[PDB]
Amino acid sequence: GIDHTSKQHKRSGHRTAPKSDNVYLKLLVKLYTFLARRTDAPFNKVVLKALFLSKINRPPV
Amino acid sequence: FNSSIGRTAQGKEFGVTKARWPAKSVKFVQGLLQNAAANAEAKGLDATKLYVSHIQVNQAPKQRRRTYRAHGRINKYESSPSHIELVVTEKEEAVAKAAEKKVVRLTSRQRGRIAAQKRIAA
Amino acid sequence: TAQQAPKWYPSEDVAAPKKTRKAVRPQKLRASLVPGTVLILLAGRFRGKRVVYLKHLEDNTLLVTGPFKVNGVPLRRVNARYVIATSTKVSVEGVNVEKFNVEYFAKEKLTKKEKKEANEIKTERVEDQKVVDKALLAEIKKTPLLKQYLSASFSLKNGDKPHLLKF
Amino acid sequence: VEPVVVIDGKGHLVGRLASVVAKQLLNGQKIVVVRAEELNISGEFFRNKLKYHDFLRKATAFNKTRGPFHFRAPSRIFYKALRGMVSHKTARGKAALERLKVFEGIPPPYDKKKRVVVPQALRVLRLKPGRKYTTLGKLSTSVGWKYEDVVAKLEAKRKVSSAEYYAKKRAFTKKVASANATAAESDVAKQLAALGY
Amino acid sequence: ASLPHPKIVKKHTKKFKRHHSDRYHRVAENWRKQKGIDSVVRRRFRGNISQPKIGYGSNKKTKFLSPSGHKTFLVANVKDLETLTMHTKTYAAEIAHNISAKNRVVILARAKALGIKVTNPKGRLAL
Amino acid sequence: AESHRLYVKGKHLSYQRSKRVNNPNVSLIKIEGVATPQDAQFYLGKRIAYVYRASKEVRGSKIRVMWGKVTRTHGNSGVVRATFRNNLPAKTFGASVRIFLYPSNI
RNA sequence: GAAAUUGUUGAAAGGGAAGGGCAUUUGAUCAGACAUGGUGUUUUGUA
RNA sequence: GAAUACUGCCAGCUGGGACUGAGGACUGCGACGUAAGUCAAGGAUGCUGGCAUAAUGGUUAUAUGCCGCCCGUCUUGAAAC
RNA sequence: CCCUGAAAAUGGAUGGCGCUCAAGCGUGUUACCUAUACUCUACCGUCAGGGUUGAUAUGAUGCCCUGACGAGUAGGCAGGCGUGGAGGUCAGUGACGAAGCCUAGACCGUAAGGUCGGGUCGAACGGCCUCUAGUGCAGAUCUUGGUGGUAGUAGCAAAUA
RNA sequence: UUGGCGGAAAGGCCUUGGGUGCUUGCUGGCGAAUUGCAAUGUCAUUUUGCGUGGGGAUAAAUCAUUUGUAUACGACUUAGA
Ligand SMILES: [Mg+2]
Ligand SMILES: [Mg+2]
Repeated sequence: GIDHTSKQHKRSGHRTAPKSDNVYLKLLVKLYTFLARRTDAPFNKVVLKALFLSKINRPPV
Repeated sequence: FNSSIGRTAQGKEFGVTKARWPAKSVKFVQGLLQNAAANAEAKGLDATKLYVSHIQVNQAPKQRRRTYRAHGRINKYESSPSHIELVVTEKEEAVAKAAEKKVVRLTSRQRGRIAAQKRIAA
Repeated sequence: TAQQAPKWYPSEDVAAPKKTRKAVRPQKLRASLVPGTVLILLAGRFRGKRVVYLKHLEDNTLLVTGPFKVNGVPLRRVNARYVIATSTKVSVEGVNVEKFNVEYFAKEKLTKKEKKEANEIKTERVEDQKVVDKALLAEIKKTPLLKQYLSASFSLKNGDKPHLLKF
Repeated sequence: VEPVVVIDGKGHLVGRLASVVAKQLLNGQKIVVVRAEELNISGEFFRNKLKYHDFLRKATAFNKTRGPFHFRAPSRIFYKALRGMVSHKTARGKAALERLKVFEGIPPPYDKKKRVVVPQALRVLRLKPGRKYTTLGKLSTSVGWKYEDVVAKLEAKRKVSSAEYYAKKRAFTKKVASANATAAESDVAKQLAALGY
Repeated sequence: ASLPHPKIVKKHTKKFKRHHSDRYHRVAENWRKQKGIDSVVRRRFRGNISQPKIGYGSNKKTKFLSPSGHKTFLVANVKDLETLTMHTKTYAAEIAHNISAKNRVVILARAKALGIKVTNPKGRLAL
Repeated sequence: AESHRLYVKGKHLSYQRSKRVNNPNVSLIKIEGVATPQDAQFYLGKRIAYVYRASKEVRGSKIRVMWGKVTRTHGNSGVVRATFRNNLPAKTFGASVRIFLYPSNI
């Protein structure tokens, strides 16, 4: 037995791999997950996380 | 099917205590036995080596009447009829012999032991 | 179709194993086995018989002989884990055992077709036995009762505790 | 080590002997216990008579025939004490208990055999000198055993025959010891003495 | 003739049967979980039946493999059989139960020509 | 001679158990002659055979063998623990069994 | 032409229930692997 | 003037026994070696025998050892008289 | 410490047998037994952190590396199994035998389940991607229908024969 | 084979005489292999059947009838060449 100080097996709670079934959006997140993995620039990670977002978390600009 | 029937001395032949004389059943069974013996002589059997090889009784569909019980109730009064079949055969001789070949598997140590015994004795 | 397909088939190419690191150093025998020791055969066809040990072979086996004149045990090889090294010692200097090796004992393996339904010896083997045993028995004749000891069999009597017995 | 072990029950303590013997049967040794009338129980005779009367009170109320059976013979008292220590309601317990037979006296199958003792159940080795003890034959004939005197008469006859045996055995062994002493101090005797025999 | 594999181990080769399927005839022995509040099987008392759980899962290198070492693939005709032409050492064909005998002889002939193993080469055969 | 025994007799006592749960994978063996773990340490690693008979002849014999080995000592009185390829059938509690002297190290 | 329930035959067990879990004995019953490419032709239908 | 006990340390030596062999071209850290190379250094190989079949094994019935109270429900609490 | 004080109703319980320099009480020292606990290893799943669009061949929700974790009623969520019907596809199966049913015969899945062999049978049915619902039973003194033990039992005895 | 003894569950113990075999008390001669480096490597006693060939002996019980010292029925007690 372990005296657990946290909740075991919990999800991170941050959405990855967006819930949409748009194939062009999936191509875009494939391109930007390559760029975020290997270009070591923070911009690519920021736009990769922004690509996952839902509609109310993407307000019009 | 013998619970709470009377006890009698004539069950000593079969080592039981509970025995009866079901006359209607004996009439039906011996009518079927007579018919089977007639079928056997029609088929051309020996009529002296015959023993009853097979017999079975199972249940026919019930026949229902009504029974009148106290405080105006109805119950069933059902007959349980029978299907009976039987087969008489000639008593034949001994059945068969000459069983399977029973091929043997022996290790090299067993074969060497048998060869050693056959060498060491006559 | 009955079954549809697998979307991916596993590859049929078999991979090579990794490069092992298990070299073979020679067997380090136990200290009670020196050549010339009288052994007791624990298992086998000649179990309970006392033989003399001659040479440590290549495949970690011990070359032994009866001698064949004494108890009828021929020139043979046994496993070192299936003998008891007794304290009785004879000298086997004067015996040329370098002729025997692992290729000297070949079984000439049998095919699967040749099945023994119901049912011989090498002449080279029989005069090799006759050469070595006449050199052993000359060393046997020095101390008394060794021929009788090697002819007699070993067995456990009632009250024999092998953890207390010294061989 | 033995096929059958014959235990002389004289001077033994009932519980300690029963706990030895029950483990022997469960391990698979065949045991026959003779002279069950000479077992000993520690304590006063009046204490053990009161104990047996307390046991004798216990019976099934609505039918005494299906109650606990109070056996009166010393061998059956020993059998009760041993069946308490064997798990007798299983097949292993029944197979163990069929390796045991207990007798008053020494019957003719076993009067010509060798009797042993159990030194960790002997009264002279276990009890402090001064403590009082009972004899199982006396207690059993106090609570209802009918055959105490016929066993005594048979045991007297058997002891007379056994003394007649032992006189001849002693004479023969004195002859053999005399011949061994006169045939000692030869060369084979000195070689055996050097080798330890 | 199969691909080399590790030794196939089943963590629980016994079939999980529903509690009291031996007791009552109305209770089938397909597995159902006991949702009762006093159930000894649900409470996992000693001496009762064991329940299916994820720890009994087969090895991923060993899963879905027959004792011969192949995976069963159901086939209905020669075109379904021909999909296993380049994968003979990993898959073994099994003729479907509803194929007639005069088609079964054709599928067996083509599988013997292509070297494909058939796991039931004895169905509807006359002799 | 009249004796040909090249093994030590032993008795199959029981399984490894607690007060109310047994474990058939480990059997308990009483080797005769030994009464202490220091003498029982000689017998570790030795092969054990349980030899029994059957009515049906299988491969030339009506005698079947179950093989195992001594693994460790048990208790203070020379009982040993033994493991077999297939576990002993538990009706053999109190049955005789053979401890051979190989694998040898003397 | 299912099940409850029943008859016959066959097999098995049964000292105040029966049924179950782990393990093995015994009896009965049963699947799989056993060719492989191969130096080779000691060869026939000559490849 | 010593020894020994007790406690503690050794990157001292060495014997027996049990369980496990996961991974699958190479890459790393090391050691012995002047070097080639070798090795117990990022997970088992070498040699040999028997059998090649119901022998191992699976299933099923039985036997044995130990364990196992009737399910669902309300309830603080159900095997519940 | 032991004894007297010390009396309850079926027969009775340091768990039982039994135990008296204990197998009792006080105390001390060792050895030993074994939990689903601890240590190491393998496997399953979950979670987390990473690597890997290069060409060839597939699946980037893929493959691979590393570490930790796993109790659970009420309840929540996720991934799946099964049924009736609908769009598409396999130019699917089938009177040389579809569906159904029986089978202490075999195989796969942790499981819901799936597949095969044999028997019976006689006319339709299935895999995959999706759509839809009158979609999964052991219970409700559930509904309808059928059948047991009780049980060859209670009984078939008023009104003279 | 002669003579005893043994009734607790004796079923065994002792003894006389001759025959026959072995003798490792001592000294010799010949054989053994190949079961291949181990595989219980098979040697015990318990019951039954069927054959031989050698002795031994030629019954009762139950149903049915009857009795009434008995009796719900079974059972019991009687009788019957
Ligand atoms: Mg009426
Ligand atoms: Mg059921």
